[PDB]
Amino acid sequence: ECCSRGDAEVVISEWDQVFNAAMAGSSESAVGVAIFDAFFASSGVSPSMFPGGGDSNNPEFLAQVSRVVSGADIAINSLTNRATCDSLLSHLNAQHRAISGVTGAAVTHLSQAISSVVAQVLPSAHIDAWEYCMAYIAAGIGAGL
Amino acid sequence: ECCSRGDAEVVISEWDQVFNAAMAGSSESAVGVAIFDAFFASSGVSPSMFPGGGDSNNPEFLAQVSRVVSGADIAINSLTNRATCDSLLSHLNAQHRAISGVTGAAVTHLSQAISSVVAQVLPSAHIDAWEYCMAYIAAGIGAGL
Amino acid sequence: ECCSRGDAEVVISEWDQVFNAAMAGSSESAVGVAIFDAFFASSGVSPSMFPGGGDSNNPEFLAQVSRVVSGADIAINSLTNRATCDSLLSHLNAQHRAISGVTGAAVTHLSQAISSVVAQVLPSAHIDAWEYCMAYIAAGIGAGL
Amino acid sequence: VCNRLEQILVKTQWAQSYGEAENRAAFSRDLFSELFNIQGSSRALFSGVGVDDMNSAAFTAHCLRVTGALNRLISQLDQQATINADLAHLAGQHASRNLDASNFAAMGQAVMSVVPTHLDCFNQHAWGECYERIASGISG
Amino acid sequence: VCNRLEQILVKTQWAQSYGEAENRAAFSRDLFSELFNIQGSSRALFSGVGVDDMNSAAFTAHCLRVTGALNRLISQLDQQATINADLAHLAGQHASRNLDASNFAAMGQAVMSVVPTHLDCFNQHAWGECYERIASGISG
Amino acid sequence: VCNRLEQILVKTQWAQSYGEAENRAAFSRDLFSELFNIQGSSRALFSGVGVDDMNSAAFTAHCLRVTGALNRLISQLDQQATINADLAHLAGQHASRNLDASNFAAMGQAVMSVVPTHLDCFNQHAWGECYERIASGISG
Amino acid sequence: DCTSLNRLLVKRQWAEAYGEGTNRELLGNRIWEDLFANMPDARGLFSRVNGNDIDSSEFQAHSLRVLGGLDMCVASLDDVPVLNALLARLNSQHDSRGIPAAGYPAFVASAISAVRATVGARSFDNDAWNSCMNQIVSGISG
Amino acid sequence: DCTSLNRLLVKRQWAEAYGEGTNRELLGNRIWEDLFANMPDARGLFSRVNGNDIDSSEFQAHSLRVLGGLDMCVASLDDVPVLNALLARLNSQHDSRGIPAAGYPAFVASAISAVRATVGARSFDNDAWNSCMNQIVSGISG
Amino acid sequence: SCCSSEDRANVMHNWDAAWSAAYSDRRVALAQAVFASLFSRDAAAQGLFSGVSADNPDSADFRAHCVRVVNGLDVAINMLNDPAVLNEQLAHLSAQHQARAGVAAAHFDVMAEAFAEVMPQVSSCFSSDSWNRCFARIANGISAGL
Amino acid sequence: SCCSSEDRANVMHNWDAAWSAAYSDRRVALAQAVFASLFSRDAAAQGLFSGVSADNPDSADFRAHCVRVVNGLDVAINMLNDPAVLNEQLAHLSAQHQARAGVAAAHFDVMAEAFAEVMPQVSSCFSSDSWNRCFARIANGISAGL
Ligand code: HEM
Ligand code: HEM
Ligand code: HEM
Ligand code: HEM
Ligand code: HEM
Ligand code: HEM
Ligand code: HEM
Ligand code: HEM
Ligand code: HEM
Ligand code: HEM
Repeated sequence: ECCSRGDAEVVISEWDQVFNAAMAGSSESAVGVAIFDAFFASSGVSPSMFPGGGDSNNPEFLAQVSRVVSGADIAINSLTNRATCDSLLSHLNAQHRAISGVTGAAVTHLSQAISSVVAQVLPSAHIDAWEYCMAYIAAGIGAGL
Repeated sequence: ECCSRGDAEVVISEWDQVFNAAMAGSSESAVGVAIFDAFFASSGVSPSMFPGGGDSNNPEFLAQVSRVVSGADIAINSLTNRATCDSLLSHLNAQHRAISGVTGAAVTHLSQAISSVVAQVLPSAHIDAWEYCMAYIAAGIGAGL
Repeated sequence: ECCSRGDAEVVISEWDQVFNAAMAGSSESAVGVAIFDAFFASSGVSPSMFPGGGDSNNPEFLAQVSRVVSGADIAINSLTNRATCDSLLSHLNAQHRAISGVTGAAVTHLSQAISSVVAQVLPSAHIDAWEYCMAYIAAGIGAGL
Repeated sequence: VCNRLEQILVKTQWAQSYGEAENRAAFSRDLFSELFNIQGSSRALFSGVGVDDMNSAAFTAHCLRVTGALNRLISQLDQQATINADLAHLAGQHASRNLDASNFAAMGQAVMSVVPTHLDCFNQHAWGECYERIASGISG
Repeated sequence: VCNRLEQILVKTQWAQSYGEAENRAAFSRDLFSELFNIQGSSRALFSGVGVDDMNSAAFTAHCLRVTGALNRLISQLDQQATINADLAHLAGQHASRNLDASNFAAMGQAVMSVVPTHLDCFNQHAWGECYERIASGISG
Repeated sequence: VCNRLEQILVKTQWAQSYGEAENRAAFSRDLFSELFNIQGSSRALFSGVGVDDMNSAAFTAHCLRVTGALNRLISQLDQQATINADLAHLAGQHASRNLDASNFAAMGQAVMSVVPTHLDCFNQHAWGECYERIASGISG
Repeated sequence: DCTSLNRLLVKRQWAEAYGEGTNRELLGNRIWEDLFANMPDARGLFSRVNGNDIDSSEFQAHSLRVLGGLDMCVASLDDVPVLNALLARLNSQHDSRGIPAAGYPAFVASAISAVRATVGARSFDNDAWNSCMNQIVSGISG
Repeated sequence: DCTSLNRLLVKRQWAEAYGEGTNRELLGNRIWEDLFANMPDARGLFSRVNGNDIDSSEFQAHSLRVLGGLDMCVASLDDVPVLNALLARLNSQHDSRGIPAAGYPAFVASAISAVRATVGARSFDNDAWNSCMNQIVSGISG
Repeated sequence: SCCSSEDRANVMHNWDAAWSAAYSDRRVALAQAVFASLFSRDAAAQGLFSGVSADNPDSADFRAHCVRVVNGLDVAINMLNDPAVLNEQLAHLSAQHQARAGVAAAHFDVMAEAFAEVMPQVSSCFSSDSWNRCFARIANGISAGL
Repeated sequence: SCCSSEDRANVMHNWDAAWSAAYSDRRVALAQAVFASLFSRDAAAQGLFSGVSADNPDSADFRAHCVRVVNGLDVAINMLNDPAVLNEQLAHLSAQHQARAGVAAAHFDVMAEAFAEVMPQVSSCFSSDSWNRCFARIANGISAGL
């Protein structure tokens, strides 16, 4: 139920839709910063906490953004296979456990930011399934945080 | 690996083969007692422990045999779906935990008895896959016994 | 007519048959020398005319044999496409024109040797089509010789 | 009740539906689905086996034991002494749970609303006669 | 090394193989499969991520992060400042593990033995040039 | 260079691509297509065989002799004395044409950019090792 | 000898073997063409149902009839009492014919042979078939 | 006799013949059902691997093993030295059994027969097969 | 009255089900039921089977006789597509009943309606018409000259 | 540890390629390489094969032994789908090694990693896991009771 085979399939579809054969491999950054900006707004978190403390034009923060969108992509594209997704998420979990300043309440903020931006870019976005799944991913990463 | 999708498929096949459209629904008993006799021999267990204490011609023991072959069938036919198989097995586990005289070392004896008899009746029997799976089923039932 | 689409197809088939997925890439030599021996016999030509003058166990003559069977294979596998086959043959022609000791009457001898050996190895050999085509190939190589 | 001949029809038709069926887990789950839809008062009667979610491994495990039991009985319909014993075993496995006569009567409606759909032929009576034979055995 | 144009071929061809591919988990696992088969000495170098069983959820999780990283880099090939930073991040994530130059050189052989099979066209050089660009970045 | 085992992989994979292939004329022409696209300086190096038009019977004739030679060598990889001789023959057939070491190095890139696409499996190294073995033989 | 489990395997395989409609003829001839081969001197016992022209209606009926009886025995293998009675009748139906002792052994070899070709030698249990095929003949020939 | 070209044809056909997995059993039985027919007196030599129940695991292993050896010889036909050594071992593995002289001839007939049915008599070169099958037996029986 | 092609196929189906080539236990249930009525509607008929423990249906001696009949009918039902052969069989089966002092044509009508009563209870969606059309085709052959 | 169905199929494929049923020249290259390491990582082991010109790998006497092994493994690998039979074979192969003073269980582990090193060099896209899973299944049977 909670983010089932179909939900995931659509998510992975619409996600690979925002990153189709024309967009992906060009501006994951434009999408990425958009994510963060939306993140900072909701989470309230201090941008002065990531590489280069935000600054959309900071070589470090960019690389940082890239690595975030990537992680998200790795997890999303694996929602169909539960077993391995849990692993992927736990790994992420561990990485954040080791970062003083990551609250479970925020992980979901960042997770909801992805969904929201996806919808902005992809109007078709099944905002119901996305949250259903991004909820799952937000649980694995911020598990216990 | 240990009793994988394919193994199970073949098992469930060959089992539904011993119980095809001609045999099943007639002499699960003939097969059933055969199982027990082979059980008693290996396990050494006392037949004077089941309903009617063996006695192949005991109305009680028969019903008993039937219920055993049935359980085995329920579990076998569910090897493809792990999640629900574990449940089925745990239930069996519980039932045996509540029976002073069931050793894990014996559960496998009974489990290996099924495989063996299957092979006798169905010469084709993939005795490698059967043991691979009957091992799994023998673990769930005699878990902790 | 003279070695038509079908003939060629069968030739190329039966040839790729003598050199299937088991034989080819192992003993083109065994076949090759067999060719020559059969050649020398019919043509009467002096084996003491090729690299290492025959001597089935001569590193030079072997390489030589290989290069002959190869040429034959290149031409055969191109009988379906006339245009390019003519080219391939003319090239061969030129190469032999520059070798004092190659008579058109012999070229066909070598060509008929291939067919014959093919039949020995591949009993199925359509000895009618083979000669029909090997005739064509023998004309291009020994053209004017 | 379930005579020598009415046992035939049934046994063959159960094989034809339950046997031929794709994945029993669905067939099994489908069965209880009806039982609930024709008698909601019972859905909670399985508060143990995780009925809250019928697609659960927990619940499906239960449905199988039943369609499994339902199966280990039909094949024993000809064996009076044997099936009587088995039925006794079962009837008593239902002692604890407060079951009225409407539940079993509902069960039969569930079983007989599922089975026919999977067949080309299905004998109304013959089935009821035997479900009775079984139902009784599992209660009194 | 990986110039403006050699970056094109590569980016498109990675999309054509890794992108078009069926289930990355297989493509990813397949990659490490080679790395081991062309340099067994490394198979144990991943004793952490449950290499004992490559079909494990544990191990597959790892392969994905790599084909994932491998992906988050190729798309950044045009962004000098950005990819340099990322590469720095990665190179340092490999500091702990004792990696020689044969490992990376093996990795490239692994990556370039997998990719071509999934394409109709594949530029040998252009790829090596860029794998280099990446390999270096992730070590020195 | 091209050891007993690396010869296996290669021989089988050449059969799997060149052998299984549809019409060698295309496979052959395709090969030289790359050689030119990865080293245009060579396209004119075949001014004799009518390179002006690669679809010509004239040019295709040439590509075949090469993929043909390339074939008559791989099968002889196990025969040291034999292939050495053949290679000698070839190397000397290339004496006249002014060939540098970048040409052969380009040839290998051409051969190894074509082959993998036609396979499910392709060993990077093993191939290079053997192309080397051949390349050397045909020059020095 | 013919253990219960054998009877199981024998009942099953014979089911598969015993075709449907005229497919039984397929099996039928199979066992006959064999019997009449290894033992040509046996075709004479069927001069009435025309053992000479195996493909004729006479013998085809006959052939089919035989498989019929042989199917009862198999189907009855579980219930010894009825089987005895079945074998008794059969026995009295061969009591007249001057059937050679070495006839039944041959027939059994041909049958067990036919069934095998029919169900495929997928690990054909010769011991089970023979052990049981013999239990049958015993009551008929004796 | 077994000319190089024969070895070629023999290697090739045997390749095609020598099936894969349990298909070899197909061929296996083929040569056995024959041998044990024309020469029933030969089934006794295999009382250990259960020559009586050809379809049993014992004999099936055995059967398969035989095809194994027979595949080495064929595969080794080009290299005489290794072949000799291969035949030597085989020979010492039959040195004990009281195998009748007229056994190998029979076996060879059954094999050459099996392969033929298997690869189809598409102009089957009996001379090549016999000429070579004999070169083999020679080292084993003698 | 003509047991057509669509009829035999249809009957062979009815008889395909409700039948077990593996176990005789069912063949007997069917037979017994057939005899049940047969006698029940012709006490006098039961006498013809004194040669079998008819007095005790549930007796080996008898159930054995059931198998023979049930088998004989099944053997004929399967020839239903190969007329030429069937004739030989019915001819045969016929002579066997002639060899039985008593059993006369009429009797096959009681036996006819006997099966006609039991079948619908053993085979699902049984098609009476086709069975009546073909059961005759067969019975007529056995009762012929009887 | 269980050599599954998908495993044997996968292994039979690996071994399908890198194999020639026509010429033994390759079977030998494979074998030799296997032995190469085997001894290279257990000089003492090489002694067990004094009965074969091990001292001279490139010798008929030896290459002949290679064929036997390479063949024996191929014979077992093909039974991998028919367990019952395989057992008989491994059982057999087993007794043959017992008949060899020396060779003990351990040795099969060196032989294990020996193949594990050579295969990836002979068969393309070789799947180690499946080979390790099944190579055991086989080896265990031969080294059993040894
Ligand atoms: C939706 C859930 C999230 C995703 C997809 C995600 C994923 C990632 C990934 C893949 C990395 C790079 C791994 C590495 O460091 O090697 C990372 C690092 C990091 N994340 Fe997250 N993250 C999430 C939520 C958050 C939140 C809510 C915070 C806290 C405000 C946060 C702060 C950081 C920081 C500070 C780093 C380390 C930057 C560095 O490399 O120095 N993350 N995250
Ligand atoms: C392969 C594993 C086994 C299977 C398939 C199995 C399954 C079952 C099933 C389905 C029942 C009936 C459930 C019920 O009581 O309501 C049962 C009951 C029972 N089992 Fe097992 N069992 C296994 C092994 C064993 C062993 C090894 C023993 C001990 C020697 C044993 C002894 C019993 C006894 C005594 C009962 C209760 C009989 C009664 O109803 O009074 N079981 N088992
Ligand atoms: C059926 C027609 C023939 C085929 C397939 C054929 C093909 C070839 C090929 C492909 C080569 C190697 C090209 C090279 O030298 O670079 C060659 C060379 C040669 N051929 Fe032929 N040939 C044929 C007939 C003959 C005949 C009848 C003779 C004369 C008796 C002959 C004697 C030679 C000699 C002496 C060489 C040069 C050997 C060397 O490399 O020094 N060929 N031929
Ligand atoms: C005649 C049809 C029925 C059959 C064959 C049947 C079968 C079964 C079986 C085999 C079990 C599991 C026992 C075990 O292995 O521990 C079970 C349990 C149970 N049955 Fe039935 N049953 C029938 C009728 C009913 C009816 C009519 C109801 C009520 C609507 C009912 C209520 C229950 C309940 C509540 C349990 C206990 C499961 C739990 O909550 O733990 N059953 N039944
Ligand atoms: C240029 C290609 C490579 C890329 C893009 C890459 C990618 C990665 C990534 C993304 C991780 C996981 C880091 C994390 O999120 O915590 C990782 C870990 C690791 N990598 Fe690499 N890598 C490369 C080269 C190599 C090579 C050549 C080797 C050795 C053969 C290697 C050895 C390792 C090991 C041992 C780990 C640690 C995993 C563990 O055991 O916990 N990597 N790599
Ligand atoms: C290792 C791979 C190579 C093989 C197997 C090969 C094969 C051949 C063969 C068989 C011929 C025809 C000879 C004849 O039959 O007369 C040929 C000719 C020729 N090859 Fe190569 N060759 C190789 C490398 C190269 C390279 C690297 C180049 C340059 C880019 C080159 C340049 C030429 C030229 C220019 C000719 C003469 C054709 C003409 O213009 O008339 N080859 N080669
Ligand atoms: C166990 C195997 C056998 C079975 C099931 C069997 C059964 C039968 C059956 C069903 C009949 C027809 C009885 C009737 O309606 O009167 C029959 C007749 C006959 N059987 Fe057998 N039989 C078997 C083996 C043999 C053997 C071993 C022989 C001799 C080679 C043999 C020779 C005959 C002959 C001569 C007849 C009479 C032909 C006629 O109808 O005129 N039977 N058998
Ligand atoms: C050229 C054809 C033949 C080949 C390739 C061959 C090869 C073999 C092989 C591979 C073995 C197993 C050796 C071992 O592992 O100990 C064997 C055993 C045996 N062979 Fe042959 N054989 C051939 C012909 C024959 C003939 C002509 C006979 C006699 C009719 C025969 C009778 C036996 C016997 C009796 C055994 C021993 C059975 C046992 O394992 O107990 N073989 N043969
Ligand atoms: C059309 C349906 C019938 C078929 C196919 C059939 C079948 C058979 C067969 C196969 C036998 C055993 C042959 C033997 O060993 O002699 C038999 C015996 C016999 N039948 Fe029929 N029969 C049919 C109808 C009838 C009817 C209508 C009657 C009279 C009421 C009858 C009277 C008998 C008697 C008296 C015996 C001998 C009893 C004994 O001594 O065992 N049959 N029949
Ligand atoms: C699992 C892999 C192996 C297989 C399938 C295999 C195969 C064979 C075969 C088929 C033979 C020839 C049978 C005969 O004629 O006696 C043989 C002989 C032999 N094997 Fe193995 N073997 C294996 C592993 C080993 C190991 C691990 C050792 C010890 C290091 C070993 C020691 C020997 C020895 C000493 C001989 C006899 C040498 C001679 O005198 O010719 N084998 N093996």
